[PDB]
Amino acid sequence: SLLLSRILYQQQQTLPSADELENMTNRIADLRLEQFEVNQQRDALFQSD
Amino acid sequence: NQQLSQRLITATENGNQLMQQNIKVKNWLERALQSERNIKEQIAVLKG
Repeated sequence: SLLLSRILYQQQQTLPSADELENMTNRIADLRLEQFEVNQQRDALFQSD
Repeated sequence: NQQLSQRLITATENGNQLMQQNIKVKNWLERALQSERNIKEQIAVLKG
């Protein structure tokens, strides 16, 4: 189908750009470290008296 | 009889002290076990 080339071009034009993805895996590790630090602080402050 | 009573009192006091120390040790050991499991889980995912 020759016109199927036009359909494929339209479909490709419809595809969103995945290059805008933010590889925030480092931010995920930072969040995990912050959560561990908060847990440690809460454990240190568990005994209020 | 008096000597036996005194020995029993001293043994009971020592047993109470030992039970208190054992309870403190058990609490610390449970805390340590939890912390060690948590550290193992973290190091399983906290590489680099």
